[PDB]
Amino acid sequence: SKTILVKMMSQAGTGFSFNTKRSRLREKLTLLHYDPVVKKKVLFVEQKKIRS
Amino acid sequence: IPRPPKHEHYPTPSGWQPPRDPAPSLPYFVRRSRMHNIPVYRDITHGNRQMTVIR
Amino acid sequence: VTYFSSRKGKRKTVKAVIYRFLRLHSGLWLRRKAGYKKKLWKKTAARKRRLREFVFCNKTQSKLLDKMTTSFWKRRNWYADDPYQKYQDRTNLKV
Amino acid sequence: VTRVFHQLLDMREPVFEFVRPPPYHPKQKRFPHRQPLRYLDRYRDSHEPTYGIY
Amino acid sequence: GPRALDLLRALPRVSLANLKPNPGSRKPERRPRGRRRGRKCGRGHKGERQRGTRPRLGFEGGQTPFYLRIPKYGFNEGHSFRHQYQPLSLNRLQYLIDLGRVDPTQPIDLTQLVNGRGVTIQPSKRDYGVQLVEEGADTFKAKVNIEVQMASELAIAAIEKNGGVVTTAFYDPRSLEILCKPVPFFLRGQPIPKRMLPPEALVPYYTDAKNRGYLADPARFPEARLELARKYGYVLPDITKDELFKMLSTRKDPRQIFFGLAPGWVVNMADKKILKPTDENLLKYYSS
Amino acid sequence: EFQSIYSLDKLYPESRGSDTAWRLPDDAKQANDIPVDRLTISYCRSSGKVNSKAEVRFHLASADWIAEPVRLKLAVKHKNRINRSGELILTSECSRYQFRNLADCLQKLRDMIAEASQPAKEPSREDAELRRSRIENMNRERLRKKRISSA
RNA sequence: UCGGAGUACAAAAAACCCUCCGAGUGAUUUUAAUCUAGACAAACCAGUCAAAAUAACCAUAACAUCACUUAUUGAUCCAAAAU
Ligand SMILES: [Mg+2]
Ligand SMILES: [Mg+2]
Ligand SMILES: [Mg+2]
Ligand SMILES: [Mg+2]
Ligand SMILES: [Mg+2]
Ligand SMILES: [Mg+2]
Ligand SMILES: [Mg+2]
Ligand SMILES: [Mg+2]
Ligand SMILES: [Mg+2]
Repeated sequence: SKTILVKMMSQAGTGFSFNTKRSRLREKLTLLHYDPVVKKKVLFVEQKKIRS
Repeated sequence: IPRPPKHEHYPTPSGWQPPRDPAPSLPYFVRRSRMHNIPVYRDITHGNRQMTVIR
Repeated sequence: VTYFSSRKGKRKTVKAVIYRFLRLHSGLWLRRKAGYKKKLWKKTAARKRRLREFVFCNKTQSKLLDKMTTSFWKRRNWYADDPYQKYQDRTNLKV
Repeated sequence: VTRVFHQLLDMREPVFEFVRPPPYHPKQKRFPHRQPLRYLDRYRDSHEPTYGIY
Repeated sequence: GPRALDLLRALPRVSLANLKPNPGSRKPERRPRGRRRGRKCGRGHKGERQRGTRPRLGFEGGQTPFYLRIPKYGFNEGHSFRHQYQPLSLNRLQYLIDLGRVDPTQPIDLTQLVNGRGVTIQPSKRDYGVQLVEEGADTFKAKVNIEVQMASELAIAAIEKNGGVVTTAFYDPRSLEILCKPVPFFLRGQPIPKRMLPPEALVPYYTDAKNRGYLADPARFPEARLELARKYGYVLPDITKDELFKMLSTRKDPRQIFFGLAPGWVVNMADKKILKPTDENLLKYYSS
Repeated sequence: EFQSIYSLDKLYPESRGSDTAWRLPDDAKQANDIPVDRLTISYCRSSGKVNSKAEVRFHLASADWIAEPVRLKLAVKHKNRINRSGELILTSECSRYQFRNLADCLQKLRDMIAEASQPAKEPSREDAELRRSRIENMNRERLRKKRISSA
């Protein structure tokens, strides 16, 4: 198995990104993270695939 | 360099006081600087040595 | 370092310094931390902070940088709006 | 209680604070090594520019 | 005075024959001769260094050099194009007025400060002029008409309270150079050039009455000015009713370098004459 | 007598005369909050940290430039900083320049007269440092609740 | 190159083509913020802790956890990304 580095984006409409190691054979990743601009716990959904 | 203007009040706002009309009786005299200040300076050496020069 | 140039016979500056360092007028040099843009996902937030700092160089490095740098860069600068003008004098230093 | 001091004791009223000791800073070094920039502010006297001869 | 003089009667002539440099003035150099300073002569033994070949300055002996492992960051980035304003505290201004270097009677602009050697401009270093800073604000008692290229609220406030007027003017680099050292320019044999305008970044500065900008609408001046009083709590004097008022109101054209001369004239200093163009084109160019 | 295309008159045609900028519009602001001649302003100069204490003093009941409802509401909130001689004392510290201190004082006073002249002020209190106050209050009220007349 | 045990018996440090085990990551959800006193470590570069103060959340709510947990890593420049 390999893991993957994905770029995850905020749904708060604030451009904010953070990268996460995620299982390759798993589903598209979605989390509750902290967005600094809105200063809140918001939903992040993975926008992009950065490193493999 | 212009001789300083006479004022009605001493010391001046910037704190400059002219020398006296007579000179004291002391057996030494300290000339004013060419800019009319008292010639006391500070000096450093080796970064830690602090001195004061009377000229 | 070129100590005597060919055309002018003066002493040249090493520009590779002038891009990564900053000379305050006190003689302290200021630099970024190394690897601060590198592999951020893999690092602690604490470490990331330690990396985002601007830090001071020890005496040896400072003297080395001064030698590698001409007189012009040690001049007293007054910039409008300058962040660092606050830091260029030294205060309360008893040595 | 304010009424007491003025009215009875014929006094001004004393008021106190709670004063904590000023924070401890190491001797300032000529070449602070690997120290954040904000270092130079810990030994700062007061926040105001001062132009010495200028 | 100098009792030393009385010892000189007793002693022989001062001649070229007996003259001593002050002790300590000359530290004698030493040459690699003899048992001490010879035989390897301070160069050590073999290796690279005794032969004089040790590597260049930054080189660390092959490990990636300290000055190159640190990442590039804009620090000095674009430094050459940053504007530089030489600071002048009210303390120095007061001290200059007190000692009669600059006189408050006539208007004070850059040339006046330079001529009293209260300040030094070097345009080549991208000095754009003097800025006024508040160091001596409380102590400042003088009444002045001053023109600087930048100033702080507090500085202005401290000048108004005493019944003077501050104005911020702009000079481009060429203009500035000419302004600071006028007599070297008048020997140059060229006309007096137009004052350039400020660049786009500096327009919002000189258009505001806040800064008492030279390009500002005078309608806002007496308003904004009074505002500065409310803040610092002093009665704003009426400058109109003063005897020196005709001097205090004195401006420059935004296109003019000096007081009382005009773009396009020529100063012949040997004849003590001024020369002005009668041509139409020249007068349209210089007066635009 | 020089003039240019860019001159001050041709840029702003409306205002022209050299005395235009120096007019005093005392009619524009007729409010004159804080008539500084009516304040006692003290300066304690502390040099060593270099800071100059500036002190603004005036009699609260004898001050006519503030309305009566406001003059009474001020003596409530600020009764701590009032003096036994009736004086309201303001003080500023921060800058080495006492212009900035005086300005701090005057701005504080402006603010107090501002909030006191606003009837809409709700005086909202935070629970953070007042929790101890409410609970120790209530709990000395459980004991205070003993009922028999005395004296 | 990195780590654990012995060598190296009790503060630290300490070599060998010395003796022995390992690492170049998984799994999981508790997705693990900003800023800053003081320190550890240290040739330099790098590494480590961390109070108070902010902001997030129970409405006085900041150590990601497990696999011996220690190691699971790589400077500048330069390239791709656009924040
Ligand atoms: Mg010296
Ligand atoms: Mg020699
Ligand atoms: Mg020898
Ligand atoms: Mg021999
Ligand atoms: Mg030999
Ligand atoms: Mg050898
Ligand atoms: Mg200069
Ligand atoms: Mg140690
Ligand atoms: Mg905390």
